[PDB]
Amino acid sequence: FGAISSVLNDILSRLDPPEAEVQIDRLITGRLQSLQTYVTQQLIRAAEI
Amino acid sequence: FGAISSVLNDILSRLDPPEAEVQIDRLITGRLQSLQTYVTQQLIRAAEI
Amino acid sequence: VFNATRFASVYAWNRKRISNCVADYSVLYNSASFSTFKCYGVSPTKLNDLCFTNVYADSFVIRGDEVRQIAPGQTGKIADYNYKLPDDFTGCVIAWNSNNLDSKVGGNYNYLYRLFRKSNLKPFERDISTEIYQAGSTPCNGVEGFNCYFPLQSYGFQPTNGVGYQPYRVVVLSFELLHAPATVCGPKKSTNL
Amino acid sequence: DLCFTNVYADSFVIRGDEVRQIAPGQTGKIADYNYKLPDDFTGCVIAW
Amino acid sequence: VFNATRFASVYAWNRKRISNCVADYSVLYNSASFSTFKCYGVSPTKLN
Repeated sequence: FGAISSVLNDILSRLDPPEAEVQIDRLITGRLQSLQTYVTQQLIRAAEI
Repeated sequence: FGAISSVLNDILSRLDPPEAEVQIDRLITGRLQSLQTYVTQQLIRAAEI
Repeated sequence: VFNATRFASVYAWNRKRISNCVADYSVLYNSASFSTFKCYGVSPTKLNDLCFTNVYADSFVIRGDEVRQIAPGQTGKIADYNYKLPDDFTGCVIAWNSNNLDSKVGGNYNYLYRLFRKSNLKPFERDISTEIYQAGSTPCNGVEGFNCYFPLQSYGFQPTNGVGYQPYRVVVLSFELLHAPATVCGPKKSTNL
Repeated sequence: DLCFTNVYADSFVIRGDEVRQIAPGQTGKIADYNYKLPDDFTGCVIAW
Repeated sequence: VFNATRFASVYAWNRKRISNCVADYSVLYNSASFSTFKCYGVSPTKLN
């Protein structure tokens, strides 16, 4: 998602808390967007069922 | 959402525009996402009704 | 605050809490005597119109080569052992050279700084303890031994030294804002209601 | 590799401490009193 | 390189290259028989 790593620990174990918020913010946004898409699909499919 | 406050007025009375834009963009992104989720759920409930 | 005779060491930093007065930050901004004037949460042009709870002037003197570490989020010896600023800082840093004020050819060995420390300090923490630090795996007692050192160490402050190595007087303002009945602001007239 | 309509070169001499003042969004009495650059500046600055 | 029988003099200082092995710096740091141990670019704890 444009962050340095997909391993959360490796970002934590290499980049400092003055700057690591920028990468983990990207990770938050990407994973939250995936949850949005998944549950919107589930709602439409459930209405159909 | 990561900005220094959730009020526009104290930010604009505190900061000059070249950094106020940087905070205000994140605030705008968060509020716009909230609107999007709300109207999506309203569409589905309207279909059921 | 500014025109004092002599500032203290960095690990024995002078903290003054100023309250119940009328401040004018414009003339503070409008002097070129301060080599570096940089704020982090407020833009200085707005600083004529903000009302704060009570303000903190933290003052010391350092070597000029360390003024990069005074920013929040920095690391380094000064930044990690004797002086720490928190990353949610709402305030300003101010620095100037005082080569013609407190730099002596005989040597200003009055100004120590902490060189060794067991573990990094809290933000806004002031340490004063001078027990000797053991460097090796060997424990030490008394005052001196092999691989066991005094944590405090002095600057070679003489004006014949190069750039940065002259002393630089540093004052940090750490006001806290918009959570209380504010006290200190404003050369601004209140209109009628 | 780019081509342009109009070029404008502005020249002066300053005190050598004032180089940081030329950047857009910087603040100080030179940038506040006798030469102001807009924030959406495009171009190149040269000093020596 | 430490417990060798003889070294050469300083005008013809011996140069030896060591690589591709395991180096432990604790056992040479704690040995206090050495006159000095002055490391420059790395803190003596950070060698290990």
